Amino acid sequence: PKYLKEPVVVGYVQRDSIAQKIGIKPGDKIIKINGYEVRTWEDLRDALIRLSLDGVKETTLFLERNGEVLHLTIKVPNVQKGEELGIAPLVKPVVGGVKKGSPADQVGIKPGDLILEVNGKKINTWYELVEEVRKSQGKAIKLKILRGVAMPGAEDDVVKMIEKELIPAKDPKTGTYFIGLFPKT
Amino acid sequence: QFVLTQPNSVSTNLGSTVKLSCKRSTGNIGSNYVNWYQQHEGRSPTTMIYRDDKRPDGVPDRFSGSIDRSSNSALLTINNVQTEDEADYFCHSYSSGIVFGGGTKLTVLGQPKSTPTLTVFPPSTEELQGNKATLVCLISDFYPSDVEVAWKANGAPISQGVDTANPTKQGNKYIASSFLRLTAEQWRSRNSFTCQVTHEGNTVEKSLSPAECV
Amino acid sequence: EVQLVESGGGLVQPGRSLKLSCAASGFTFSNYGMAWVRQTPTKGLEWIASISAGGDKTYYGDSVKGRFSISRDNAKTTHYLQMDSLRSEDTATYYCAKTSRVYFDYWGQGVMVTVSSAETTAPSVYPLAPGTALKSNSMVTLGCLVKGYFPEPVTVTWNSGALSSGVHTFPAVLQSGLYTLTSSVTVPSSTWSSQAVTCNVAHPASSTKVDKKIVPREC
Repeated sequence: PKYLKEPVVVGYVQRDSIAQKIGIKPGDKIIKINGYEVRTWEDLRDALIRLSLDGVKETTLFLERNGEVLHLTIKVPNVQKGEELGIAPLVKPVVGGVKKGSPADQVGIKPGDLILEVNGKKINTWYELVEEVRKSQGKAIKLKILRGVAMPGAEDDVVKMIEKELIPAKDPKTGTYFIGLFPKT
Repeated sequence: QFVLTQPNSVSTNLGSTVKLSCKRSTGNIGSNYVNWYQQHEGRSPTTMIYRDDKRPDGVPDRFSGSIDRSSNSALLTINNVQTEDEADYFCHSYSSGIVFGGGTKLTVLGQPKSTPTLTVFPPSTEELQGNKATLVCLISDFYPSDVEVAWKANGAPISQGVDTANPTKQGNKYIASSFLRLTAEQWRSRNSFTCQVTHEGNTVEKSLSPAECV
Repeated sequence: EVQLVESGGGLVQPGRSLKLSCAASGFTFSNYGMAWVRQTPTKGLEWIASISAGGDKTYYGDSVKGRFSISRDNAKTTHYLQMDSLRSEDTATYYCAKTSRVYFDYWGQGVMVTVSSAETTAPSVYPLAPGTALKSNSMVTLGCLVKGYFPEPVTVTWNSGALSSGVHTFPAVLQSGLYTLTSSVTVPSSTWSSQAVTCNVAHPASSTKVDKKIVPREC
């Protein structure tokens, strides 16, 4: 599990969840719940366990959104009855699969490529990429791509990122738009 | 008014000779005729040897029936046993009633080791409209049968609603299916579901993503 | 060729009646006496009934005493096995076999007879198509999901039974008294993209025959 070492930044907000109950935005950095120091995901997993093995039924939540700290109220889920908060970590927007003959294949997008920008808008999740193409109305959308792994002390370097121009084509049967990019499993 | 005695599990090497025993419990074995039957996986039984030692042509000329009067047993002798001889075998006799044996599952060893091929399927959109989501993990092309199957949710062990079938043979290699029942809510909950199969030490895994293409 | 086709199987509530049939063909039906054999997956093969060539003599296995009755119709060339006062211990696959003096020479394909209190449950049929990158791989595996049916069995055919090569039918899993299995075909990418691939699921107990075409997963 890779996600336990990264910070808790909410990617997907589950439907009919306790986090959605109190309206968590997809991109909140939880630093404090009740209590407990939340720095990585491992912290929150250990925190949710030690809030139900305590039997605490009500708690408060602290998160970072746009640089400010919020103080929201939230309900503790049970880790013995099969409950969770309802948040998934950053689904990092890296290309898993390229459909053969797709408008992305026609340009030269390979698997392992990380998409950074979409028409000059920075993305953080794969869902964010999906959303910014779902309403592309089939017009020319441009990506900024990071390709390959970088060596230590060079990942923070300002490199010449390859920008590609795509044309989202239609679906033969249904009639939707697809650029032909599958997520990394 | 008698039962026949058959070994349940019998194993032989490929291209060997196997004698299958059918011992009569009580009474003279010669006094009544003994009939052998072959039954493949789920298929109908076939006449192998009737009238003690007589054989219906068409069935390979390597099966032969035998009655050992001293031991009070019946013998099905399969010379140069092939893979197509791997099946259940039932001996059969009568007096005033008709009684069969307990069954013999002749398992042919000699096939080289093969590592499973995993095929994974997400839930259909037709199913998702019902708040139900079943993951399908089909494991094929492996020998032998003994496998250990488990599911992982984001690399976290999950044993909640896991349905794993008993591996049973097909072509010349075993196949087994695996299932994980989840809610449509639980499906979008994670980002990667893994199917973990352990076979003869080796462990092959394949995964399904709820997040889809764009 | 000798043909023995059973009929009249499925679910029947304990203590109630069920009549099984076996239509013979390919031989002189009157010249040969015939019988019935059942198979419990645990207990094995059990002789149930016999009948003489004329139909004079009716023999029965002492496994079941005076509950069943055999009868033959040498006009229609058929078996009849009335089964009254049933129990869950009678749940087996029931074969009809022709005799040749000293043995059974030919067997039917049998019918699964289930004696259960529970009601027959119609299965759900769902297509299964890869959600991963539809690669240039000259092979692809598609499957049909059969969820929640009672009782055994079911049979799946692909393109009405056209596609036979590269088909695997996986065993049923029993969970909460409902069966679930998957059948899968393996055809090239040239096949799936051009022509249609459909599975034909049939369940006798619920008398259902649903067909579902496997369509590529869109987003």
